[PDB]
Amino acid sequence: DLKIDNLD
Amino acid sequence: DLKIDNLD
Amino acid sequence: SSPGIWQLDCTHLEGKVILVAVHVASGYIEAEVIPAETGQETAYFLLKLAGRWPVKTVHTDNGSNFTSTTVKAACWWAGIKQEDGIPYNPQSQGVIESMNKELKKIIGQVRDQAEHLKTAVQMAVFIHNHKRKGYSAGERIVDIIATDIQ
Amino acid sequence: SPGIWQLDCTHLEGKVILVAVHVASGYIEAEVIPAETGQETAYFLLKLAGRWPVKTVHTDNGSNFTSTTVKAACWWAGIKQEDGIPYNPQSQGVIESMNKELKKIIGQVRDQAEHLKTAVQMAVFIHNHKRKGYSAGERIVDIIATDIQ
Ligand SMILES: [Cl-]
Ligand SMILES: [Cl-]
Repeated sequence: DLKIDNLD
Repeated sequence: DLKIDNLD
Repeated sequence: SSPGIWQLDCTHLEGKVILVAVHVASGYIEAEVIPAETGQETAYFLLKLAGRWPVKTVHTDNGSNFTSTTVKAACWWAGIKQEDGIPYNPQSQGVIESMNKELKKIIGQVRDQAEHLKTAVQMAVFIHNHKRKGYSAGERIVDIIATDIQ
Repeated sequence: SPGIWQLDCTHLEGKVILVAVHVASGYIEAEVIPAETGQETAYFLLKLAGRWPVKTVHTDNGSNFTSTTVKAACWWAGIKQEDGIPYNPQSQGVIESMNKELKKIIGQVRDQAEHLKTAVQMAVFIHNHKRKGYSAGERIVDIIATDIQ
């Protein structure tokens, strides 16, 4: 998701 | 419940 | 005995509650996100805090956590003196309010690197504790406690 | 060595207890999670690094070393992520003895707690406050303060 805690 | 985290 | 004194603080964002403990002499903090502020959540947070630093006294954030027999049970278990949070020094209200505003500001500066609020809050704890104001709060708390141990 | 930490993952009651050990003091932080994932390990390292000055983490296995989520958190928090190969074979034994001690303590409290997570935090408290002498909680503050000064 392009987030540190959800790279997807 | 007589437990520290559940006194009931 | 001021190396061991902490203050609880509860603030709200995104319909959730951020519970914070502040080490009064250094301004170091620990924090967590919980869905609402219950005696059980507060008690567990304080058990966590006291296993990690030498917590002598906690000034509770409100009268419900001071009254809570679950919170009193955790403070008995962990050997903490549970006290009220009355700002006998009115400078305490301002310090806590300015702290909450700073943390919310940091949270907004990171909020989009994190899918979940809890990640952003821990990023804000990291930034707050490492900020040099020059020593950082994380250096002040270790200095203060080591000085006490020696 | 003031900034060196080792991850360790042990299992109880069908759940996983993730531990970080500060190698020079033996102080520990730990949590209960339903299973070890890169996301859970990454969040625990972000928590740890906001609370102590974490320079290096030796990961507990090769999946956490490889995980790009764990690498992302170690980048975020400024931690050097390293393997956990026991080049000093004494590391194997120290971690295993630690896990046995924690489970012992957990059994000694387990009946004061409804949930395993409370018992694990009681065990963290007893481990860090135990005088072995000084306690691990005293040792870690001593070591870091000495380094700051
Ligand atoms: Cl609430
Ligand atoms: Cl697992």
